[PDB]
Amino acid sequence: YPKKGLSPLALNTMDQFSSRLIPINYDQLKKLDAGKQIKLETTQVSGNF
Amino acid sequence: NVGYQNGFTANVTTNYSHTTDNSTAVQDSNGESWNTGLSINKGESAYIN
Repeated sequence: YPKKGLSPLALNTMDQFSSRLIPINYDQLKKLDAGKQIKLETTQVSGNF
Repeated sequence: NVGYQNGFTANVTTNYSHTTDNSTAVQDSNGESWNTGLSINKGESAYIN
């Protein structure tokens, strides 16, 4: 959506419309500090043709 | 202060004030006192006949 050579988007920018940030406690922070990694995962999109 | 309420909120308040004061007081007092006491002189301390 930002084409190749443009700047990326952002998430949960603080404005009139926004949402609360995503929190981590200590043990999940240590799990990220180990060799596990974060999955982005899409449920369902909505478009047109 | 900052906070989250339908998005970001921030407020910065300054404040100053000036008060004055004056007062009186009246204090009475009353009292009594007693005292007793002796004396003696060792050497020529009693007469006889």
